[PDB]
Amino acid sequence: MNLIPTVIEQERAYDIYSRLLKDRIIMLGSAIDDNVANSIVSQLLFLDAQDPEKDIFLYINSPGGSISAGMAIYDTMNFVKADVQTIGMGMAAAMGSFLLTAGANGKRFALPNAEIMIHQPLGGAQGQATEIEIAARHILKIKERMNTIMAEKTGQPYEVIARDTDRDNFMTAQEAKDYGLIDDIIINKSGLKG
Amino acid sequence: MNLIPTVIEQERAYDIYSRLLKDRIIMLGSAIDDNVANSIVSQLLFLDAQDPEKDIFLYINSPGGSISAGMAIYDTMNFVKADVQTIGMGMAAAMGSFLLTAGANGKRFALPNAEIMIHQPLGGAQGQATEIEIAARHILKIKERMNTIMAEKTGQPYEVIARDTDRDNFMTAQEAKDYGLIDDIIINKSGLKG
Amino acid sequence: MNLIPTVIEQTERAYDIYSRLLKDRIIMLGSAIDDNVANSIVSQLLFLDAQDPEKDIFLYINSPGGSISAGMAIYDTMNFVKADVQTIGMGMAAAMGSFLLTAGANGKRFALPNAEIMIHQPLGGAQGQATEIEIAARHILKIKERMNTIMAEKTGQPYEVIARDTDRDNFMTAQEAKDYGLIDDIIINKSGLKG
Amino acid sequence: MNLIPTVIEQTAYDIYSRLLKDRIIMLGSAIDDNVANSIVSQLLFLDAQDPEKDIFLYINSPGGSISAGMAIYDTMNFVKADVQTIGMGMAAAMGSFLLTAGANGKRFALPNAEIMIHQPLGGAQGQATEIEIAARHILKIKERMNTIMAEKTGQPYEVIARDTDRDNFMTAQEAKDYGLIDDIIINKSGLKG
Amino acid sequence: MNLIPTVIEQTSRGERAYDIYSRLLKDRIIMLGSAIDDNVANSIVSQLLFLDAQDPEKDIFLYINSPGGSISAGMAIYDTMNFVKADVQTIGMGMAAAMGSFLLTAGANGKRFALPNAEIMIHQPLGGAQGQATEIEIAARHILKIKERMNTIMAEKTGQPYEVIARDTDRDNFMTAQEAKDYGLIDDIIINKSGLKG
Amino acid sequence: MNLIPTVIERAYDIYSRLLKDRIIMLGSAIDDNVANSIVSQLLFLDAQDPEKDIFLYINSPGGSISAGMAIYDTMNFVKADVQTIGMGMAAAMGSFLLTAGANGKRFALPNAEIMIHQPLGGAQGQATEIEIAARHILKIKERMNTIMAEKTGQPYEVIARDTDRDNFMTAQEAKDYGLIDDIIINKSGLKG
Amino acid sequence: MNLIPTVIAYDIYSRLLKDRIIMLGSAIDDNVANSIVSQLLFLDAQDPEKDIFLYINSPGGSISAGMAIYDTMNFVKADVQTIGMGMAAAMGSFLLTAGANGKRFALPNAEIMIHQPLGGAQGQATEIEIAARHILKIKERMNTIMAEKTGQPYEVIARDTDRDNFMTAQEAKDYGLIDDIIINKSGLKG
Amino acid sequence: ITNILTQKLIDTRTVLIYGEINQELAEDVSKQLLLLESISNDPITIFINSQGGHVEAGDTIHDMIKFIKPTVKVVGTGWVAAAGITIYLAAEKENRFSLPNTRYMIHQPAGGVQGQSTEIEIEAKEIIRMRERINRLIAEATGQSYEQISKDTDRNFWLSVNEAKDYGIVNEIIENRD
Amino acid sequence: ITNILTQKLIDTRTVLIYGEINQELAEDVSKQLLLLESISNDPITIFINSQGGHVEAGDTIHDMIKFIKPTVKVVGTGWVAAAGITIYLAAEKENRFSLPNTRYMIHQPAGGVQGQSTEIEIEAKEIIRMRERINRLIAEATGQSYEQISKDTDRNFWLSVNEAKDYGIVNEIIENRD
Amino acid sequence: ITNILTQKLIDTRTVLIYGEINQELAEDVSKQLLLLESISNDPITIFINSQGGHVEAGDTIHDMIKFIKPTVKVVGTGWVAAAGITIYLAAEKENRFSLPNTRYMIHQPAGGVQGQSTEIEIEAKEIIRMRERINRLIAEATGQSYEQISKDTDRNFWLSVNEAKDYGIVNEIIENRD
Repeated sequence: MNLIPTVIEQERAYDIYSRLLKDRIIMLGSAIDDNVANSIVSQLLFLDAQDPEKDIFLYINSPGGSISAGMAIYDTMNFVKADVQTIGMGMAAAMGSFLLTAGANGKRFALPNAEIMIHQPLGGAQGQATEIEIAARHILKIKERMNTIMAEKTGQPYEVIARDTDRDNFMTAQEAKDYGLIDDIIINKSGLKG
Repeated sequence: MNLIPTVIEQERAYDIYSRLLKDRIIMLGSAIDDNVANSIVSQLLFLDAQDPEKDIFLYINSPGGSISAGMAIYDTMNFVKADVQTIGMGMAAAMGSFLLTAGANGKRFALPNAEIMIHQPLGGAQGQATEIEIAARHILKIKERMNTIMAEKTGQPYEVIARDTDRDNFMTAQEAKDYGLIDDIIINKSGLKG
Repeated sequence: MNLIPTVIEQTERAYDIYSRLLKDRIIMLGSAIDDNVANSIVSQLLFLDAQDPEKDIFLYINSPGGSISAGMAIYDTMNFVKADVQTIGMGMAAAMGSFLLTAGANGKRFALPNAEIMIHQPLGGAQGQATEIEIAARHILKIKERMNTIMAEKTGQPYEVIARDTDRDNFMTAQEAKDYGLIDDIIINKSGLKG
Repeated sequence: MNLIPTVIEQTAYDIYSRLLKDRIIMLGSAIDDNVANSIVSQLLFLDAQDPEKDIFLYINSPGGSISAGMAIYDTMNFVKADVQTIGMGMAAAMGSFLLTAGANGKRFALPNAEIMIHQPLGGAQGQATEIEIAARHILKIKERMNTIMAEKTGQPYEVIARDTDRDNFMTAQEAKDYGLIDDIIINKSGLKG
Repeated sequence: MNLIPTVIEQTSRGERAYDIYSRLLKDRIIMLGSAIDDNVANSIVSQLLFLDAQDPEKDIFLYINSPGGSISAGMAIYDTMNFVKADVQTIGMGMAAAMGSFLLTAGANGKRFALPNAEIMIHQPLGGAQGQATEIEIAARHILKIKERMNTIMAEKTGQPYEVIARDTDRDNFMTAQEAKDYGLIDDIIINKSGLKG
Repeated sequence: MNLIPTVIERAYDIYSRLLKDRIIMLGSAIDDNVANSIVSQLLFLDAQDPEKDIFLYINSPGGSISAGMAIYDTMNFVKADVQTIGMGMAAAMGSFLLTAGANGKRFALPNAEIMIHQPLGGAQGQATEIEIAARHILKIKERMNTIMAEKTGQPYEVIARDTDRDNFMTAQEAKDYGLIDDIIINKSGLKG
Repeated sequence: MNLIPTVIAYDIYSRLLKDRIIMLGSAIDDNVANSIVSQLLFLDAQDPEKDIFLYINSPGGSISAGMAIYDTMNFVKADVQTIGMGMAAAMGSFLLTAGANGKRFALPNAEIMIHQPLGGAQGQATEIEIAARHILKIKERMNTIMAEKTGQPYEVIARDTDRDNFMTAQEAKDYGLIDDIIINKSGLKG
Repeated sequence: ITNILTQKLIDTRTVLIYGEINQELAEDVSKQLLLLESISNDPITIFINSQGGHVEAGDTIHDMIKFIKPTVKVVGTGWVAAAGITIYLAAEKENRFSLPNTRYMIHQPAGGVQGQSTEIEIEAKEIIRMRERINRLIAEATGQSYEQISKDTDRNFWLSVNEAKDYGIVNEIIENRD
Repeated sequence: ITNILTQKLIDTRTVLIYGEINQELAEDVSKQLLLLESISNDPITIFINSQGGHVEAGDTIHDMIKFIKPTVKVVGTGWVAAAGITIYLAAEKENRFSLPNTRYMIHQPAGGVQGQSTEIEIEAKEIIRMRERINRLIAEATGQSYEQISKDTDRNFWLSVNEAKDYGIVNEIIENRD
Repeated sequence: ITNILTQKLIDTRTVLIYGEINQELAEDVSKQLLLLESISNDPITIFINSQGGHVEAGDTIHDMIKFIKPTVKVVGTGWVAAAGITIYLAAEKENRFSLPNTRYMIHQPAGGVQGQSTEIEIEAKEIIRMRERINRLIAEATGQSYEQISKDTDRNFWLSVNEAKDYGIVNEIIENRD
């Protein structure tokens, strides 16, 4: 499409995403809707068999999205025999940040000017009383699950996480690295720096 | 839209869902409507007449869809003698969890932070009341069947499921296993990662 | 739209799934009977008359029904060609969607068990002046006439039992429809042997 | 969009081209310019490819404009070819024209289908003399349009100008006496192929 | 969106045939089977500046099946005809409108043809403006130059006097071809020829 | 989906083949999008033949003056020489764009239409918001109209009153007004 | 949009990509800058030393995605020569100043806009409070960077971002956003 | 007491037709007229500033002017149109006054037919007669040829006030109540 | 019982014309004024605040002021525009006062059209014909030279109330009822 | 008879500008103002809650009420906005009153333009005039300075109740009728 250039190499015919998938990168700079998961998980699940040893560099520039579609990604990202690297650039929101926090310890990285919206989940709920009552109990626990995993993955206290997530808080990179969301901010090429 | 990136293990420039097809995987991570069933029904028949022996890796991330459509899909799984490996990752729903339950016995699985809903058939009607009566009669048959299947596959009583599908029974898989919707969880990192 | 994957099996150039189904004499009537669809069907239907006017066609119906007139073409050509096709009820059929299923060649119309069949008087719409509605009345009435008169035959029922039960939408499974004679049998499990 | 099938008989072949390969032209839609812009272009490829093997024009149209449809008419007569015409299910204002436009002896249609004669569905706007012209202009359009319907049948004109007072719905068997179709399509005369 | 079919002839030539419109491009005929907007005329002009570089001696057939469109297209397609080293045949089929007839008549003298039932609608251009006075009086003075030129044009490509055309573009002075042939819009109603295989 | 045919010659489309002839079709508005395709084609053709002419055909009703200066600066950035053609209408950017071409082969078809115009714009906001929106847009209308005085060699103030309203023109007065160099008969002046 | 013409064989932006050139035209959505970082990094791999060119022709836009496109150029050690042509704004201009030092280029008639970013909120007050904090945090650091990339102070660029501001070409270089104004043979103007 | 004051508007025998001639207003006027019919025979005084509207009900006003007893001074003010001017010219010329600044307009009718060819000719057959009939009423009442009205009405033939007095549409360019 | 209220307002002989000049407002004004003439030849005071609008109502309402006997004092308030100022000017320039913060705007008439080309040729003829008439109408009731009016109305020429006074629009910038 | 008890409003002389300042509203209030000076020359009472809006109706009415004979007490409640603030500042400082839970907003004039840049340049001048004229007005009646207010009106400046009294918009925060 116009949104992407048909890269070609001389390597073979390609597209500006696949040719990164050749590099074992995935791109998730889009809001986490349902059909994008099936692309993310398939991409990742594919890279689990293509080589379960060469890590995956998961780029994230997201405004967040569905937990229900976001969680399969997490469990699958937890499944793989590889070890992924999560990379927060620009933004990672309510579900986006979660993956970034969920990345492998010593593999959750970020850019210094990226932003992280810790944020408890949002829920539409309608109908009679019992149904919203039921639907509340669900999303209630979904707030626990993500709290439970933030507290676990960050190794931080549960109640602290529920506190800082109630009011959607925009954390930066350094705050994240301090909070235990992540490990490091990426800087430059290594070596001679050139 | 953002495209579906292609894969570099591959004969050809396969879109990913065909590369997953070459793994005998099928991603039912979409709205279960007729543009999907006639794509999915085809794939099942396509794989069973290819190789009945290997499993069928039917992957679900459905937020639900029509009942008649998926009831076609269900009739195929029992039909084709290949063993349907239903996984519900992240989310299943009215026809979603139905399929996962209807998977082959000992061969339907899920993940821990996966989410599942089961309610009675959702729909409606309009027109003259006699013409409402027929619809209520028809949709009733859809209600009991989905309940009997949910009952007999899980082996729980029909009387229970008709009561528990009174609403949106929202579980993860663990209680659903104990509920009996499925057989096991398959997150497990499992030993030798080769 | 939903990206339809690609059938690897030809590697010649691996094509899509509905093209494979076409290669093996399957038609996937996977929508309502609209015009732009109905033509592809009739074109799909007539192409597979030339490759083998003996071998059957495997018509897989999943339809909410639709344009009665468009299907009425599809019906007639199905009687024209010599495939004498099969019609494999799945998911559901409806007002015209089922009529083609019944118009599958006699002794070849089958359907999955839980499939739902909505026999029905024709969808109808007529506006204008009264004399021009009295006109369109007769046309729809002639349609329901010649249609139901035929559905009587493809099931082999009388004409009044069937117009009666189609006075409203009547919802029947394959079995009860097979008992009514709309089809010839349910499918249960695979043709073949050992697995 | 709607699904296109693809066949493999040349390898990867599109189906409607395969009907074009057997000289079948498929009018499966409303007759807008962006279709007549092609349908006529299809015939011209076919009058070049072989102007002597017939065309088997497969109509299924609910009747588009006359402003484009008449292009298709004079086109059909203009080629050295003679087109056979087939009404799949439904033909209308222009449809019963183009079916009727076929070469004599070459006009057919299906048994259960229905075919509709129709005067010109019009429209006008503005000052009365602009109406009158764009009314009178429509009259002549109907007038010639009915004249063709008078000729391909051989019927008198008034009766056709009479029967298209409405949107009269004609079976093939009605058309048979009425001469729009030279016969009805049931079979390949018992031929097995 | 709907489909444009494919064809196979150059394949049989051993050269890989392709879509239909481009097949007709290879035969130097171009389809104006659309409402003549600006973005289409730019493609037509490309198609004519293309045939300018393939063979400016091998003629053009042109196909008008347009119910009309913008004036600014009717200029460029008209002006580029004058620019183009070749001649033009133009055939009016179906409908031709204010810009349709404008180019059909601007064809090469003796090569403006059409069909019997094909329709030819002509009139002064529509248009207008809104707001302040002087910018409307301006836009009133611009539009009039165009019908002036446009009617002045079709005086030349018809030989009729200027006045009668202007009178005859007071309204939608519709024409079928044989009438329009007498009016001098066209040169012949194309019927059939036997030489192509008898 | 719309009408774009392929060609006889390679897997080219119709506009693409004219690029091989160093020909650009500018058939619509000056939006940032098209001004990001058009600019690419010019920088492209600059490298394919930094000396051989390029033939930029305008048929536009105009657009963003912001993109107007990109395309204008672009032609003033490539080392090529440009043979620009006003056909149909070249309204309010098409015009001002056309006069930026090679001083001596700025082309225009005779009955084609031309239109000068102020840089249309607007603003909604506070006082200090809209005064500043008025400075820059005014600042634009100055330098744009200094330039049409340059390219035509006419006086600036004279261009001002001619820009004070819509000012429709033909090829004839336009050349005698200075907007172009030439009026184009059957391929002469572009014999290649 | 098949308007985007084929060239030689593939599309055109894919060629300029091959020439280490990127055409940031449209407004800056996530999915857009999702591809630019996909491009910049690709090009960084094909040569992590050879320069990269970049043509900004945008009205600016989503600040948050852009900041990655700042961080991208600061990670890759490829010198990223930035051209601000036609149009530059809220973020499109910030990128231009982010570029390679002395290789921040321009054209003489292009324009460069600068202002405090644009947003807002809806919710409770102490929720809307949070956005105001963060939305201040943006310009609190953005202007510092854009000041730093220019070397100008913060208080003065604050004033020039205290309200919408338009710069023409020569002033920007005189302000120090860009360092040069290319045109024919990259230096007929400069 | 504003009712007594609204009854004092009746004491003036003022009537206003301001705006679209349409059947929301005819009933608002024909009522008003029948009121001043029930009172007396002294001159009803109609004012107008009307851009026209549905003509064929506008003529009911024209009809009713003929219908009712009193003299009617009528005053075209600022603007009149097709549906409005027939009402103005429903008056006898001698009573037909107007203002200096008004610009009158006459144009032919307008139609919006759709449907079958034949049903277009029907409703085009009568608008023709309407195109005649109205042009008769204008022509006879301004003392002028049916042709000369028909010819100019090929388009929106506009008028100032003086041309309307040259046409005889007007008797006086009443500038003061004096 | 606001019926009794407006009788106290109607004893004011005072009038408000605020907003867009439109026909369904001119109806209630011509309603107002003819009642005031039905009452008396006593003075009338106006206060205006308008974005102009539909000229053709502003045309007649200018003429009514001229049509009738009473000496109509007026005041411009806040701001005036093209189709509203012609009312203000319809009073005599020994009567046209104004408030000390009004801002007066003029602009050539409100135009709009589509249709065939002659229908441009016609309507545009009447527009500039309107414009020149209005520009006379303004120039006269100002005492200002004609061209000086028709020059500035190339665009929305605005005026501070004090400028318009020195222009000749106004008599005096009234500030109190005193 | 209940509107004769809405006339008891006419006795106490209490008035309500509640809502968006717009021209039609000004008719409804200035209906009441001119109605009320006709009754007497006593202190008139106004209550103000306002999002503001079209400023010039806002500044119209300010001039209107400085212009009438009587004095006025004003009650700025809930809040006042940029357009509605000049309503407050028509009453003189010793008479202006307010409530404690109120607020204020003094944003410089929001505007909107389009078309030719020259035309847009004209509205450039006059909205600045307005931006200054408003600023002439406020710092005058509040005894403040031009530059000072101009800095606050660089934005949507706000005050709670007390800063306004510290600024002298208000003179006293009437909390009771006492």
